[PDB]
Amino acid sequence: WIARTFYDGPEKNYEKTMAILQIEAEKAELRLKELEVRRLMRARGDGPWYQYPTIDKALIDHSPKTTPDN
Amino acid sequence: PTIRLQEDPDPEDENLYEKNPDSHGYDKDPIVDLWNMRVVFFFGFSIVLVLGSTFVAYLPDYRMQEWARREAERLVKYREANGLPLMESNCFDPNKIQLPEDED
Amino acid sequence: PFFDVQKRLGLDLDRWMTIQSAEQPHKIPGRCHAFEKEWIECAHGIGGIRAEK
Amino acid sequence: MNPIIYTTLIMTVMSGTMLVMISSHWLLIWIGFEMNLLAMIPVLMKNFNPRATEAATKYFLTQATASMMLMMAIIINLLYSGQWTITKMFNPVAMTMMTMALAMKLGLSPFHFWVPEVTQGISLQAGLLLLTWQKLAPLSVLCQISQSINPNLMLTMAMLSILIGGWGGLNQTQLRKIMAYSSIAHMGWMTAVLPYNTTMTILNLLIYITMTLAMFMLLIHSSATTTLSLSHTWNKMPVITSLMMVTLLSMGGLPPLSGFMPKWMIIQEMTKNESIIMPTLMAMTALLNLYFYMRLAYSSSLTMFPSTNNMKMKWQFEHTKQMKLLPTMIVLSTLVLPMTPALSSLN
Amino acid sequence: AKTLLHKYSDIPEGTECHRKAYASTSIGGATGLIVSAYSIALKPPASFLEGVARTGRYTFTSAAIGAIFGLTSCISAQVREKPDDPLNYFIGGCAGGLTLGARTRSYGIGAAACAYMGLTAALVKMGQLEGWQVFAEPKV
Amino acid sequence: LLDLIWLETILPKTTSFIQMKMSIMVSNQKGLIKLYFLSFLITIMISMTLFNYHE
Amino acid sequence: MTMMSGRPGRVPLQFLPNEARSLPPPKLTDPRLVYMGFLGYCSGLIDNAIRRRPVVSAGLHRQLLYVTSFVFFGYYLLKRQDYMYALRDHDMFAYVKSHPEDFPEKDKKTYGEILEEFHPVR
Amino acid sequence: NVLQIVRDHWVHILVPVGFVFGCYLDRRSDEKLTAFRNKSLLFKRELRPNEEVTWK
Amino acid sequence: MLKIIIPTTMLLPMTWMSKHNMIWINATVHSLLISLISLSLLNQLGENSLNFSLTFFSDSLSAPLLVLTTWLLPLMLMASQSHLSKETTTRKKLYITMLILLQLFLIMTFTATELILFYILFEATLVPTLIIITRWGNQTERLNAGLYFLFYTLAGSLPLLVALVYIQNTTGSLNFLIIHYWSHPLSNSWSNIFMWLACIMAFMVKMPLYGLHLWLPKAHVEAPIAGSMVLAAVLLKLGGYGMMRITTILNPLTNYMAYPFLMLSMWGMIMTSSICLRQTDLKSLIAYSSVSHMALVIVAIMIQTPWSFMGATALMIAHGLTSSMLFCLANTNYERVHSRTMILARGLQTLLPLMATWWLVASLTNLALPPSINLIGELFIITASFSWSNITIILMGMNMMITALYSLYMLITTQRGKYTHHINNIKPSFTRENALMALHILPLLLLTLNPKMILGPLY
Ligand SMILES: CCCCCCCCCCCCCCCCCC(=O)OC[C@H](COP(=O)([O-])OCC(O)COP(=O)([O-])OC[C@@H](COC(=O)CCCCCCCCCCCCCCCCC)OC(=O)CCCCCCCCCCCCCCCCC)OC(=O)CCCCCCCCCCCCCCCCC
Ligand SMILES: CCCCCCCCCCCCCCCCCC(=O)OC[C@H](COP(=O)([O-])OCC(O)COP(=O)([O-])OC[C@@H](COC(=O)CCCCCCCCCCCCCCCCC)OC(=O)CCCCCCCCCCCCCCCCC)OC(=O)CCCCCCCCCCCCCCCCC
Ligand SMILES: CCCCCCCCCCCCCCCCC[C@@H](O)O[C@H](CO[C@H](O)CCCCCCCCCCCCCCC)COP(=O)(O)OCC[N+](C)(C)C
Ligand SMILES: CCCCCCCCCCCCCCCCC[C@@H](O)O[C@H](CO[C@H](O)CCCCCCCCCCCCCCC)COP(=O)(O)OCC[N+](C)(C)C
Ligand SMILES: CCCCCCCC/C=C\CCCCCCCC(=O)O[C@H](COC(=O)CCCCCCC/C=C/CCCCCCCC)COP(=O)(O)OCCN
Repeated sequence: WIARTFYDGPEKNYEKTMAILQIEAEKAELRLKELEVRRLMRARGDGPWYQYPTIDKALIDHSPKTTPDN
Repeated sequence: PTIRLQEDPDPEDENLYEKNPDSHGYDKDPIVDLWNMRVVFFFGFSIVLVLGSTFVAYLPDYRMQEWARREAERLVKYREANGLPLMESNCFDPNKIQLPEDED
Repeated sequence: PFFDVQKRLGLDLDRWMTIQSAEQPHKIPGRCHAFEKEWIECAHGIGGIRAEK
Repeated sequence: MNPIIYTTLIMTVMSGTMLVMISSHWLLIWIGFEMNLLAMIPVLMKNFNPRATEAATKYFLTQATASMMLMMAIIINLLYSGQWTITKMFNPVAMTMMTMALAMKLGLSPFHFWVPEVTQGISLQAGLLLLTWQKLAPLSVLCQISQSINPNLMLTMAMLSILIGGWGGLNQTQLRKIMAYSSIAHMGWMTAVLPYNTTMTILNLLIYITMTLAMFMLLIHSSATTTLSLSHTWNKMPVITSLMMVTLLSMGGLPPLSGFMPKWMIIQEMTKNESIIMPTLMAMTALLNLYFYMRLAYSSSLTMFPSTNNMKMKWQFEHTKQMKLLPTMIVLSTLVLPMTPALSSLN
Repeated sequence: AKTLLHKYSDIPEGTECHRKAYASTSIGGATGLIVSAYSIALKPPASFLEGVARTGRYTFTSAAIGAIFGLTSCISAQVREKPDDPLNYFIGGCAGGLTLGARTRSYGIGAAACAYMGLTAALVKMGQLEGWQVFAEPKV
Repeated sequence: LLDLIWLETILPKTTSFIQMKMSIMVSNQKGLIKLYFLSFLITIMISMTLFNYHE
Repeated sequence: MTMMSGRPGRVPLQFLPNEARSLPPPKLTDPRLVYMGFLGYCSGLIDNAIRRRPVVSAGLHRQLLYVTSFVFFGYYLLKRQDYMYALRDHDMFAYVKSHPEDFPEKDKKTYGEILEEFHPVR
Repeated sequence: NVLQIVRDHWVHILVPVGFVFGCYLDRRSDEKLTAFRNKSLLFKRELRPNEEVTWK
Repeated sequence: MLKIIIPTTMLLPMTWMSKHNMIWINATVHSLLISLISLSLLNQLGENSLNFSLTFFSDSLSAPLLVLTTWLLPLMLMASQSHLSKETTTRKKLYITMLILLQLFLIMTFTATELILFYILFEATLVPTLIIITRWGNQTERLNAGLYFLFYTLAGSLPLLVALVYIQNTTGSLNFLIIHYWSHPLSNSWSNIFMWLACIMAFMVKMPLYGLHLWLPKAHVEAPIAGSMVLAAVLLKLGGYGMMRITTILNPLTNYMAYPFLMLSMWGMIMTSSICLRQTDLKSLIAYSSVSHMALVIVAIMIQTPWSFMGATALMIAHGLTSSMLFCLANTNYERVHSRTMILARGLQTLLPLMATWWLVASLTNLALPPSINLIGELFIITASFSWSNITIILMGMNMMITALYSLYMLITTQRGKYTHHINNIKPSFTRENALMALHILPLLLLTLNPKMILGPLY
């Protein structure tokens, strides 16, 4: 009566543990991959991250400059 | 003033038995005190204690002890009948284990 | 830190004075106009880390 | 001072800060610093007395020296590369000059001696302004030039700031000096993580600003500038002293209060690089700030000090001016830790 | 500067003890000079000769602490034939601490300095061996 | 000897003594701008020499 | 160190780009929103307490405004935070895809082939 | 007459209501971890002719 | 497991919305109901834990601790209401609020799946305890005690946090399940040695370890009665629970590392038991006894065997109950005579017979009379230590003697002899105090009736 009224079967806890373990393992792998990607992006600067500003080329004036050699 | 400040004198402790000879030591209000005693005794001894002990005593076997005993009896019966050793020193089949190629 | 109000509104409060090769009066060129012009065009859009190398 | 004049001066201080924060030209940033200082000097002298005059003089001398060093750094950078944009600071000598000048402006150790004196010499409102709003501009510039920073110099100054803040605050009975030393230590904490993550710097600055605003507004609400003056407040407004104690707990860095969030995150960030020893030392040193916060809480809230007779009359009157943002500031300074991931919105 | 640090670190541990002691003395002396400069700046000595005396006292003590530390550490390392062992630096640190205690003429100062300086030097040797970084370069 | 004296002397009392001494050292300044502006000069020179020369 | 400030295509002061409209909005029953409303309620209670008014009953309109303001701000705060985390994941996955040499998927070995040292507890 | 009784003893439903709400929230949390329901190697089972899920 | 967490958060506004003369009744009744609800956690499995969600899980090690906490709350409520009679309504509600917040933090601490959440809650437990000690303590040293209680903890726990985040940068997770399944050995290097020390010393200072225990006599003597009960019953067990959790990542570095802590624990149990023999204060004796028992638990966790773990669990539960009962017993006399000197009031068996019976049962359970769970845990730990090294039976044996001495000494000093002549205000025992003693003592023997419920996951 106690097991029928207050508790479920073992398969519920078993498969819930399966789901929890899968989610946590995926999160751990994602954390490690994110750390590695951050390291590579900061070292090389060839990704969307760690892009530091440079001078805009639209500020350059491409006109004759009163002297032929600029 | 030969004193350092103005303070109340330290009051004497009140005795609950002075106003209520049967006081139960819960409150100075006799009705509130009596009902405090009643609720503590009912919900501590009658509800939590006895019913909780009864609930814990009849907790269903999720630790799987009787199941393990029956499984052990089955295994012992089969191994004794077939002449196999009761327990093996290896819990994993060596066919699935690949030891390193070289030990030198 | 840096709130790019100028870029958001297209205002140009002070960018006209940031570089030597940006529209001087009477088209007077800087002494190192071509070198700056080349460096800016090289380093444009690829980020400071890649530009430094 | 006229209310219109006071409003104009406050707006000029704020406008100088925003000019520093929105500019792309080094000259405009220096101009913003100049305008901010010029408008800030009379605010310190709003209530005239010799102490306020001395504090204003010391503040002016320090900030003028810092601004001159800032201009020198900008000029050297221009000399070695004809660049006016606030960027990676192409010269190392100019970068050392910039770091030292901005540290002097912020009150970082060892350019820290002026902060307790100036805070003690002025009123509580001017101290609030100086210890909250006057940190934004130098920190914004430091965030902008973070890539070219020399980690050794700023890490040395940050550790010195934490150590000196704790040790100096250990000895104070004046509330304004306690606030100044706490500010020095928190400045060290914010500058320690700058070479690694500017988002953590911004988060720490925001939490510190909220906590400092709540603390100063509670100190204004109960007209106390000393420990003994604050020890009378329980006999007049006990809720104020209770909220004060919880705010001091949060500023001490204890979980689950919001003051735990920055240090925690900063420590985590410093362990994403290697950097193991420095966070350990920083936490062990912040224990000193926790100690003198706890001593203040002992004096004001957890025990009852003797009072005076005339306090009875004060029981019959109420606070006329009410600060509208005090409850929200207290709540944000105490119950905000469960919303920690929201910091992703900062970057 | 870092020139003195490199001068000290270039020599192998248990070799050329006199040179290592000389470099440590220089490092100790330099530290003393900076401490005395700050002390005079913040607390004036009321007389030029008194300031010279204070500078000499501080500088001499720092130099003495560094000299004994380096000499004792190198001697222990070469006697035990065990370089890369934090114990040699522990003995050097405690010897420096006892030197400081003798300089100030205090037993408690000597004992505390021995313990703390030995622990600090052993930790420094451990960090040298394992690659611990006080000022880590940003990597991520 | 152990619980009331030496275990107290080593961990908490030594820490309190050291922190109090360092607090007295740090916060005992007369408030004269001359002295700590001289300190500022010393700091600037040391920073220019030790950190700026090593890049 | 600024990670995302220089990310191409970023509008300076937008706080919510159009791309974020492609993500599911937080539910109105999000427990984070409920916590923000709880913060607003706490602010209202403290406001009543400071001004020496009945804490639970003084101003119902003021308490309602507090709760509503906190919820209203929290909704957009959560939207922006979710957008930022989605952007981070997108950039990470794109970078991993475009640099196969840096992220090699090496051979998987069963536990029957790996030699692990055994340390007895005794 | 029950107005006074209720205004005095209405605080006695907060804890049972909290317990019921906690049970409901626990069930809601259980609802989000069904990715391996009737999928583990140990308990994988062909469904009965009428039942839809092996556990809720 | 929100079905237990939410009712406590509902205990909060019920207390703050109660009538001025009904706070104690409501708090006691609903705390008892919450304890009854939490009794359902004892139905544990044999292989894995009860994983309720991504955030909370129940193991066989944490369920008895949760039950002990939820049971202790009504006892502290009953014990506190005597000395807080003259207090105003708002301050009484604040005291009850502090107790409720402490129970909520402990409940959430004992079931957190991640180590960092466990750290945050295990540190959040500090604030209510410090407030209780420094506000509702009686004498002037309480302030100092609070400081000793605070920094002693934080100096140990701040390094741990660093270590924790470092681990998450290396393995990618702090979830206890993933940590257990993906465990890797620790090498013998200085970095690993200091990682071990950072992971261990916080829990060591919480137990506390001998030499790091100076905060405990101060904090437990200067605190009010409920503070003492919660400090001795549950808050000491946080260190043991955390150590048993964290030792899964420290192998095999543990064998080399443990030696100094083992010697400190054994010689310190001897020293603290000896200190209990010459103590003029009644509360300090109980505090030092707690230190001795916790040293035994430290040895049990450190030798790292299944029998040692079962012994540690049983001893932790038994000590919690026994120490709470002893502190309440001492507080009854203190409330009578307003002094803590042990020789001030003598011959109390003549004046208070049933109270003397309670004293006798508590002293009997302190010295581990069989078949009480105190003796079960002690004997399991002793057997494990004997397997570790046959010489330990010396030191443990000496402890088994000295303990009994001081325990009976306490009894003989307080209950036997002749009454003090000039003390003429020993009122008869109230129903509240007798009920408090009975509710302390009956669960102990009931647990003896069924011991597998407190033997931990290694059973
Ligand atoms: C967790 C459980 C509990 C643990 C924690 C609790 C237990 C541990 C902590 C408690 C003990 C630690 C305290 C350390 C010493 C404190 C000193 C002090 O308080 O200064 C302030 C205090 C204030 O003095 P003051 O104001 O500056 O001047 C006025 C003086 O009072 C006026 O002084 P005076 O005129 O009366 O005479 C003083 C004079 C002469 O003193 C006298 O008049 C009488 C003679 C006493 C000296 C005894 C030395 C000869 C006998 C020793 C035999 C060997 C040792 C036993 C081992 C046997 C091996 C089988 O002393 C000296 O000249 C110093 C010369 C150095 C010789 C002694 C140093 C030996 C160090 C031990 C080496 C051990 C290595 C490892 C061994 C491994 C094998 C097990 O100083 C004193 O008064 C005491 C002076 C003597 C202190 C040195 C004694 C050494 C104690 C043992 C050290 C080992 C513990 C630390 C190990 C780790 C270090 C890295
Ligand atoms: C983690 C899980 C969730 C928990 C979240 C955290 C805790 C809750 C949030 C915190 C904020 C909430 C309350 C803020 C305002 C409190 C201000 C105040 O004074 O309160 C007095 C006020 C009573 O004043 P009154 O009625 O006007 O008349 C009495 C006079 O005022 C007589 O007043 P008086 O001024 O004359 O008396 C002077 C007294 C007055 O001083 C105080 O009252 C101290 C209050 C300080 C507020 C806390 C600071 C800011 C928040 C930080 C919390 C930290 C939490 C983290 C853990 C660390 C613990 C510190 O000062 C003293 O006596 C000094 C004693 C020294 C003790 C030091 C300990 C103080 C710190 C304790 C903080 C504990 C947390 C707050 C608990 C609630 C307190 C009411 O209390 C209340 O009545 C309101 C509290 C309950 C309202 C909520 C109930 C909602 C309706 C019930 C139905 C529930 C719905 C369920 C939904 C489903 C439907 C069935
Ligand atoms: C005042 C005068 C006193 C003297 C007179 C007394 C009169 C007699 C009364 C004494 C009774 C004698 C006891 C003798 C033993 C009989 C009971 C025993 O047989 O029951 C046990 C059962 O006892 C219970 O299991 C133990 C009680 C549970 C204790 C939980 C405490 C309640 C919660 C309160 C809070 C706890 C806080 C501490 C946290 C850990 C058997 O265990 P078990 O072998 O299985 O049963 C097998 C069959 N089953 C499984 C089908 C049921
Ligand atoms: C202790 C609690 C701290 C709370 C701090 C105060 C909270 C109230 C302040 C309200 C903020 C108003 C901003 C909304 C108006 C729109 C402005 C928007 O356009 O700003 C954008 C950015 O939005 C804001 O930055 C987001 C502010 C959100 C602050 C909350 C985060 C706090 C961390 C978690 C604590 C819990 C919060 C609980 C809330 C009640 C601009 O982006 P960008 O120009 O490119 O970045 C400039 C800086 N860079 C370039 C260096 C990166
Ligand atoms: C009231 C008493 C409480 C006080 C006790 C506090 C002491 C706790 C023990 C010290 C903890 C410090 C360690 C911090 C976390 C270490 C985590 C870690 O693993 O880092 C190591 C590095 O380890 C360290 O850096 C630790 C160095 C120690 C610095 C701080 C010293 C603190 C005091 C040390 C002596 C104290 C001894 C214990 C206390 C004794 C009781 C008084 C690996 O980093 P990597 O650089 O990547 O190495 C691999 C690649 N090279």
